[PDB]
Amino acid sequence: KIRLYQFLLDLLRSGDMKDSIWWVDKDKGTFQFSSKHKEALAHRWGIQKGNRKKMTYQKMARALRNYGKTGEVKKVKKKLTYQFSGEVLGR
DNA sequence: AAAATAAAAGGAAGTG
DNA sequence: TCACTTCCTTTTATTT
Repeated sequence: KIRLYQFLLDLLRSGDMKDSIWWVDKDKGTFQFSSKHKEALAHRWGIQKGNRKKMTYQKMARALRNYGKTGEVKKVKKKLTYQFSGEVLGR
């Protein structure tokens, strides 16, 4: 099955939800969410997983802080900002 | 100088 | 044991 960061990385390289998520530094691997239109992206992710309840950002973001330990995606000290690890993008 | 509102944080139990 | 998911609470940041 699909992991969350791959669902995000795909949208970014897709332009699928440019309104809800966009690159901040495609180089450095930084991305950001829209404060207004983020809940719509969270809803889709939950829909692609088949969860028992509809997905919110608060819960999706919870799954993001777990990546902190494994290294895939680290939080950035800026509103609604995260960063992919080099291993996820390339070299 | 406060509120109000949103973001971040993280323990713990639940789910296939 | 993954990979989140759900819930709850508290702290921190921003915006109003």
